[PDB]
Amino acid sequence: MNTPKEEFQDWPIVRIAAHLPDLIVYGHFSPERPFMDYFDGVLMFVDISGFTAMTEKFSSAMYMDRGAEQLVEILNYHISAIVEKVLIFGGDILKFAGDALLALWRVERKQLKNIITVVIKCSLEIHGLFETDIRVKIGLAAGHISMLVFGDETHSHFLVIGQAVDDVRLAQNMAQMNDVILSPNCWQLCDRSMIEIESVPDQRAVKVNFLKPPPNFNFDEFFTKCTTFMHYYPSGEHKNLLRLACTLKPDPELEMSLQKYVMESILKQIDNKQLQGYLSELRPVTIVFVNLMFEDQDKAEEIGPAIQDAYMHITSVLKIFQGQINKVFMFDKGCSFLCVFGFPGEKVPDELTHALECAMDIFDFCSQVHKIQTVSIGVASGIVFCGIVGHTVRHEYTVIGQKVNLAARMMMYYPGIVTCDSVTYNGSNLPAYFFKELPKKVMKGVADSGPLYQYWGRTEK
Amino acid sequence: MNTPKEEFQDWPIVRIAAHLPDLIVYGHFSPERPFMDYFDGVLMFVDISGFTAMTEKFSSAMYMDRGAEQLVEILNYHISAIVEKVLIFGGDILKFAGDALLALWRVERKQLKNIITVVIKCSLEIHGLFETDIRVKIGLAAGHISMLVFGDETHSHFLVIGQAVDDVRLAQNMAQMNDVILSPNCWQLCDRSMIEIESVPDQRAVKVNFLKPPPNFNFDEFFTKCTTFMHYYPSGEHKNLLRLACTLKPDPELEMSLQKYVMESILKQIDNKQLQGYLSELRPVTIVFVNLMFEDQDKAEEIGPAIQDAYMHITSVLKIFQGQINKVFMFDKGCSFLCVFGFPGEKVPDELTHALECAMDIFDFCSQVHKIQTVSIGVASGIVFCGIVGHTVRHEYTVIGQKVNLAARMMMYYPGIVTCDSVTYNGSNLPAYFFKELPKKVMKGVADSGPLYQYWGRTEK
Amino acid sequence: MNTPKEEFQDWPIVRIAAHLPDLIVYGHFSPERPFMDYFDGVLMFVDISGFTAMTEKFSSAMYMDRGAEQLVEILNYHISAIVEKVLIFGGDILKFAGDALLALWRVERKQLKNIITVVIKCSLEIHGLFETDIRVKIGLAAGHISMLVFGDETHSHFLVIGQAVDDVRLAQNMAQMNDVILSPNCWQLCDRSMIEIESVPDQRAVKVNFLKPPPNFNFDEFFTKCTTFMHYYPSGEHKNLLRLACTLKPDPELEMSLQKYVMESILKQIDNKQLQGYLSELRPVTIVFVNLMFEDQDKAEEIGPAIQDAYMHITSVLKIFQGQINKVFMFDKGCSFLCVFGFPGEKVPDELTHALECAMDIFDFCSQVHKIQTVSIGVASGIVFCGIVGHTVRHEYTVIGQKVNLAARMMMYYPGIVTCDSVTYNGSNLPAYFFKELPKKVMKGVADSGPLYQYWGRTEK
Repeated sequence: MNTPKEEFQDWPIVRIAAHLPDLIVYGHFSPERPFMDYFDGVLMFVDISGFTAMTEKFSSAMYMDRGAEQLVEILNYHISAIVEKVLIFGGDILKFAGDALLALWRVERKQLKNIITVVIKCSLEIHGLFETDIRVKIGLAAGHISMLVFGDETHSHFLVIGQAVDDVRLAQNMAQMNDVILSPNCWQLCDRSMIEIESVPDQRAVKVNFLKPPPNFNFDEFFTKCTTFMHYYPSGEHKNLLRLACTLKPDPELEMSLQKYVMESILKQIDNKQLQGYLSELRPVTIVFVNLMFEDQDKAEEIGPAIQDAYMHITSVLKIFQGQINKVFMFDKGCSFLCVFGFPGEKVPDELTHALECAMDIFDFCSQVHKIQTVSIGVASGIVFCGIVGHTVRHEYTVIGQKVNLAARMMMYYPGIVTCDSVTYNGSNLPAYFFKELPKKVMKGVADSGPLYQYWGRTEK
Repeated sequence: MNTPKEEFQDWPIVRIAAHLPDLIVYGHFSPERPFMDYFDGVLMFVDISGFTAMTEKFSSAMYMDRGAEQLVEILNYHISAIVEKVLIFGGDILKFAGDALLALWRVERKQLKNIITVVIKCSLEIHGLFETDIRVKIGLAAGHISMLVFGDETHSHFLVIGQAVDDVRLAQNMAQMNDVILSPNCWQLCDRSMIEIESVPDQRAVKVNFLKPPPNFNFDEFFTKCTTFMHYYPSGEHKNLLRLACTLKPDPELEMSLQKYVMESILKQIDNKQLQGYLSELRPVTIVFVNLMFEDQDKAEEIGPAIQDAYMHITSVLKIFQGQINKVFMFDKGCSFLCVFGFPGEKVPDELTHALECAMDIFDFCSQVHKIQTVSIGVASGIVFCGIVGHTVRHEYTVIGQKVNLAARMMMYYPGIVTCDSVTYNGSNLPAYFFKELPKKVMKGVADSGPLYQYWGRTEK
Repeated sequence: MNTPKEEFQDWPIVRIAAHLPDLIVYGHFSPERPFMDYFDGVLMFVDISGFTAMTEKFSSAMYMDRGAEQLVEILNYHISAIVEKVLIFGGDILKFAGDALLALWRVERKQLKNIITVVIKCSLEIHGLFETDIRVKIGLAAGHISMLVFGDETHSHFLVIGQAVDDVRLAQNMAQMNDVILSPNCWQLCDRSMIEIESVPDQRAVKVNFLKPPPNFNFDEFFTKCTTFMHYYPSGEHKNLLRLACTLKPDPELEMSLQKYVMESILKQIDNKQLQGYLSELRPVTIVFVNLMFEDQDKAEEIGPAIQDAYMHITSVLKIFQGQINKVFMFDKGCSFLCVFGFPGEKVPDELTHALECAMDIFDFCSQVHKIQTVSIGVASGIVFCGIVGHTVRHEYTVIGQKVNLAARMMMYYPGIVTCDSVTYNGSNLPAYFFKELPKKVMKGVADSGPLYQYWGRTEK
């Protein structure tokens, strides 16, 4: 009697799970919104802005109308290598953005010390991929972490929150290229016998100079011991897979839950109802970047309902014009929604006027939400790269480009108001007294932004 | 000198062969119609109505417009497991329907006894897949079997005919969930030392309680002996494949013959000229279910020409409105054609009026065909699931849904007339005196059908 | 720590490299046009006109509208087997046409003798594939070879030039089916102890009767020695691949260079922005076959600038009507451009008039190019097969059909003028005095061509 080799792991549920971390795939939590949970872990923030800054080169006519295709190819080649390292070291990739990937090792508190060593080693091997002009910067943090899941009956989003999340970003912003920077708490919790550090000026974070373990240390055996505490590390019959999630079987109630995190156009591709290459494009869009600041952004029990309330209103406003939420994340200050008008063939006429009117609606509503202290919205319009970025087994749809960066910086450097770039102002054709021409500010990563404006709105008020 | 590994087995001919049983793939018979052949074998009928009854759940708004995709996924997950069992036990899957899969072990007469044991074991292992609310019922039969191939210059269809075919359906209809029921002849021909049975009330068919072989029996060695009589069991270099048909090489005359069994839209997908997911859908259609009853439905030499003659007329009528024949099979009573109006983007306006006019044309013509004793036609209109169901290596396009079941039951419970449901009656807008409102009958598997009608037609007559 | 198996070799750059020989893939040469280089090698010309002559059979209604699909399938089945032989024997497939594939073993001069033995053996094993009514003819040549790369900023083409290139075609034209014919120089350079030949009447080329090596010869060990001189033979970790090019990694500057050789519609498929089967079709087109004859067609330093100058003008003329250059090659006499009007959904109205006007423009301009001695252009219109022909790892878009052959023969048998077939003449509706009805000539491979015409043009002149 024959025993043919198992073949099928390419079901829709598996394809959906590529777009999500294990935190959600295996999370099994209530469908109640907001949902909050609390745990401990180590975070790795990998700054990949050296890679994503290539968007402007691939906009050149030298690329003969295949810029987007060539960009996604080269970006995924490099980003895949990072993803593989993270996954083989037992991490969970939580999110990708144009500037960063964020990864988590969730563990019981007693094991943080040893897991930090694993994550340091992983970080050093990531840097080793790129020795020899593209490099990364790594921030590490550890401690208490909160998770928030928000959404409605058809859409779900998650965030991780708290001081360790704030810390990993602060650590990464301190790093130079090639550096691994530990948060103050990470340094407090780590195994100091493993590593040599130096101080970072005006900072309690430290830089890892060397991982130099004791004479009898064996990293492979140490790692094996550490896998005891990694719930989903592929093992046994499945030790050849990068993710347990590659083994997921059809389960309609699970797929119902998971698909709510994924854009409809991505699901269309997953269902083989759209060509696999259709979402890789350089296309004109309008970015609406919404930042919500809170009295204390580390307390999920306070900021969770506020985010949910804001999200309900944002989604209703975006619905009217097929705007989408591409990403949500915590910045140093606040919770940010990266909204896009124009992307998977969702491109309405008057995209500009509508974008500004939607921004103002969002600003007005969110300003009155309990516990939201300041709302700031940046609106920028131009060509951006759109595509699924990452590895075959772990990837996400992402938007990358100067105008994304510009809208992000506008909302931080012009807090408390709705701002727009020159493309948006000029194109709207709305009367000029609906705007105010703003002072020019020098902004991180932004080379001449052009004139910027406040959207003051219809009335003098 | 290198020896790279063979790679390509994904030719169009291979893809076509997935939709067909070995009976046809390796059949090499005349292109003359009708064609009849005669042999012996064991039949397995697996009632999968417990699975296909899920259509109505996947029509829920909870499935967010991916009902069809989720349905096909979960159905193929389970049906694939059944298919694998059948194929590894050396069976030939002949046909899939919404309610059933039918499999054949063709063997010389002397080997029926031992092959029945193999098929009993297979049946028990199928039941074992599902221990722990979805289960199957299995009927087995054995004896003489006739094959009929009918069609024209561009399309071919086949059927298996005779008392063993009638028997496997009767056996399956007796079964409860989890049962394996043997036809009277199957029980007469089997190895009684292998099994313990019990009587089925008011029946000469039996239920298998246990397969309990003699103390020195070894099933793997027994099975190996039995493979001597299985012409196409994958073996040798190909013992890792589920089907020999996976090794078919390009052969234009063979492909010409095989493609005649497959719908044009399926061939479009096979030729990579249509997206692989385009045929999975919940779509409104009109089902026209035609039943032809004969004096003796076991005599292929009589019923074959009659079916051919009916088919020629059916196909001409369906052509005018892009109706398709989705399936043909033998019921307990008669030969049934499952016709569909609306499916692979074949969706004409006035689908209802035309469906009724086509049904009446078919009824009138077939009623005058020699040897056709009674014609009955059921017409029902609504949302049905359409998709390729089965395993990667053996699958068929199938239509599943309440309205398919309803049209099937109408043609059996209202014999000798053309009947239609309320959707069809109301929608046609044809004058009401073209119909007769019928008495309500309680029908198998049908919960309130709504008012039913006879299509009396244009004249009082 | 797990070590999952490398997976991804299916990047766009890899897919692009399938359409190109190693001569270009690993060529790294200047982007300056024309570019010429010089080397030595052995050439194999495999006449596959016995296969491509099947186009007319697959135009039959028996093929039910899947002629193109069935043709490409059967052609690629057989052509793949030839490709594999060539590649495992260490050859570089340079180009495919309807009539032939051309392969190269580039080696230092000292190794030509041993490489000829390898190529003879390869040729004999190719013939052995087909023992038992479809066969091939093989011509071999050896000696000095020149390469020319020409094009503009967006498109590149290459050719190999010189007496060995002229010779391999002459050798192939002498061969009967099943023959291996060596050029005079090939016979002069070969290891005569390995083979028995016979004279070819009225020719200094020879026919290989037998490869019969000395008693102690071992071909596998001989071949291993010969791989020392084969730069890109897959080896080591990659000895299971048919081409090193399967291992190419993303490299934007390399991909920029390579994509210039590939048609935009092919790149669309490569980028998963078009269905993989969309380019296999039987479609009406107009072939414009341009032949340029030179005083000496073996001197790249003379004919290179002339070809470049002609190409610049051809491309500008074709641009206006989305005509494409499908292939360029050296014939016995001259450099030929196979141009096509109508193919990857590039199908303009008045295709005929425009084709004739473009031909005349080309003729007039090229006639005045320095060093071009005679220009001849054949214009023929009808159904032709279009598709990607070859192996998964090495294939090219190709056009095949009677009208391609007819346009090719018209340009050779009616030199110095623009000629057209009856379809083109009749269809153009241009006044009849723009043409001259020509004498009928009996042409190779052409069975009744119908009336042929010269396009004299608008004025008596």
